[PDB]
Amino acid sequence: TVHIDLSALNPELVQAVQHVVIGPSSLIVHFNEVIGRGHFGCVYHGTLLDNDGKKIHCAVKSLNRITDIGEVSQFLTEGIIMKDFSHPNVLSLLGICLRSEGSPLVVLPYMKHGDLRNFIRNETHNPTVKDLIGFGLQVAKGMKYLASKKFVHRDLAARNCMLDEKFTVKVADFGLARNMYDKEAKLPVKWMALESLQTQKFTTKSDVWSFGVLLWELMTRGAPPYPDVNTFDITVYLLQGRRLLQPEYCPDPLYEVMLKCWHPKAEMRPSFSELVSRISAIFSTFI
Amino acid sequence: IDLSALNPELVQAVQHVVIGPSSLIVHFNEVIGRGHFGCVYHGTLLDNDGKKIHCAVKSLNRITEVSQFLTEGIIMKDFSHPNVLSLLGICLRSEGSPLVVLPYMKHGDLRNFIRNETHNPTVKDLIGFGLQVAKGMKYLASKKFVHRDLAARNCMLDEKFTVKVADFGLARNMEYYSVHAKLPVKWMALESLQTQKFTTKSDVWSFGVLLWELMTRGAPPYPDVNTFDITVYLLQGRRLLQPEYCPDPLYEVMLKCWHPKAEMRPSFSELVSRISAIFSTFIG
Ligand SMILES: COc1cc2nccc(Oc3c(F)cc(NC(=O)c4cnccc4OC)cc3F)c2cc1OCCO
Ligand SMILES: COc1cc2nccc(Oc3c(F)cc(NC(=O)c4cnccc4OC)cc3F)c2cc1OCCO
Repeated sequence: TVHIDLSALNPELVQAVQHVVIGPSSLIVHFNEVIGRGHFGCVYHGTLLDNDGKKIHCAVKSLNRITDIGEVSQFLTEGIIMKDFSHPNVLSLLGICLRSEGSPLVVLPYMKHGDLRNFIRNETHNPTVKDLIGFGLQVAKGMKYLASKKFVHRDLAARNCMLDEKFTVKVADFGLARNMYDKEAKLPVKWMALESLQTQKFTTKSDVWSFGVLLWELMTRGAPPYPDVNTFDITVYLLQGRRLLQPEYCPDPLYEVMLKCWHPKAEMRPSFSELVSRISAIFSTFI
Repeated sequence: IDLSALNPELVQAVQHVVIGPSSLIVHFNEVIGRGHFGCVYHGTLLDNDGKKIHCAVKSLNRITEVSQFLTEGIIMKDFSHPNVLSLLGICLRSEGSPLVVLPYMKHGDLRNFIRNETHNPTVKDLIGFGLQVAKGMKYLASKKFVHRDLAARNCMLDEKFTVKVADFGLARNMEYYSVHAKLPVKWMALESLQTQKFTTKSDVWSFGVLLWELMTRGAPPYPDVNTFDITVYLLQGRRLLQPEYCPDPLYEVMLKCWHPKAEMRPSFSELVSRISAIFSTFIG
């Protein structure tokens, strides 16, 4: 494991990071109880207790990329901004838990019904199209909040959208932004915009493109984007002006919005504020 | 790679499939298909009886995951049908990739065989080769095995000119995060092109194309249609045209396979019955 000398941090930084830190004594991880595994890593069940209060059911995950002392300080400063994020459609972290055993941990509020993609894909779950459009709105409202804070997600998808106990879609981040700037690599090319594939420039406009793909997933009940196209022919596909086709049970107004998101020029794409109003309309009209 | 790293109940349960390195000679000098079908070499499998067996060995260099591979080994090993290429065993080692071993199929793949201009099989032979595949897929279908990549290229011929349905196991590759192979889009079913979901009914669609390959002596499907515009083409209702030497009854079976509604497509048991009648109405 990675033995980090946690006493090497700047006292001023440490004192400015007191609200975001946890302290291993306050946080209980369940290494036996694995809730999921994927590209980023394993996620575990957790038990935090705030202000010597009741047990808070949370999800814990490690960041193995963080090795040296510098990479810790990097993430702590980022965590300050992440903690300040307060929105009903954004899954903000509770805090970071440093330890001398291995790499740092990040604690987030536990999400009962899990990720958005597996939810709609699940056979037992059978939500109507009314709900599927509703999920898209929450992401947009969620992304609108982040957009106002000048946040660039760089990996917006159904998989990175989580349902709580009240089936509330919250935008989650797995730190793709970090990995890119560290190692410069496996990137989500199908969710990436035409700029991102070539230039690797990421903005709100690239997230709008990614949001377009997210809407496609919802309407197809979590189908893999570009399912009749190779992963390494996506650049050519988009260069030739071909986009995703209209799903079977997808309103024309909603698909029209998807096409706006998938505009070759970046500035021509709509803002997240606009997507809230449009999808709100489509949510109301639909039977 | 450590061959006994994870759960040690597998190795006990998967004794039959696993084969010892001592009882397997790999002729690395003799290479099959001139390296067009990956790293496939000749081999000699020492049976516990005594006498040796001519086999073909392939190195699978797409593995770190390992659990999922051996799981399929149990399923593959416990297959046995005249028109299905059986898996002899997998040879694990302390170092190197896993080696899959199969019985040597003399005349190679079916696609190149019918295309081979030197060979001149009659239409009855071609319908004969098509029927064998249906009987092979009937067996696999009955044991709930979705082939996914069913095509002439994935069918093999022995010295008795017996068609065997072979699996290369590349269908388990189809990724979220990629770093800068081909999907069989022209063999894929309509719903498979939209969902990437494969069933026995999706294999029926692919089988329809396989028949079309046979009847055209291994022509390229949809030769004047783009890879990208292949889904729309099928949604428009367009299908492969009737080959020159394709009988009308056999072409109906092809169209029957390419029904947009998947449930409406015929089973492999149903297809065998149809083609048996067609095969028996030919002189030879
Ligand atoms: C059981 O359902 C699930 C419920 C879940 N509930 C809450 C959280 C989950 O996973 C996450 C996680 F552990 C970490 C992070 N964030 C980061 O790592 C991160 C890294 N760097 C910078 C900033 C970062 O964010 C602050 C995001 C997650 F969403 C869940 C996963 C589930 O499983 C999904 C698959 O089954
Ligand atoms: C000389 O003739 C030939 C004779 C041949 N005899 C036997 C096998 C051949 O090719 C195959 C091969 F090497 C590997 C596999 N199986 C797998 O890879 C696999 C991988 N993962 C999981 C499961 C898997 O299956 C169990 C299947 C094949 F059919 C032959 C090819 C020839 O040439 C073809 C061109 O003519």
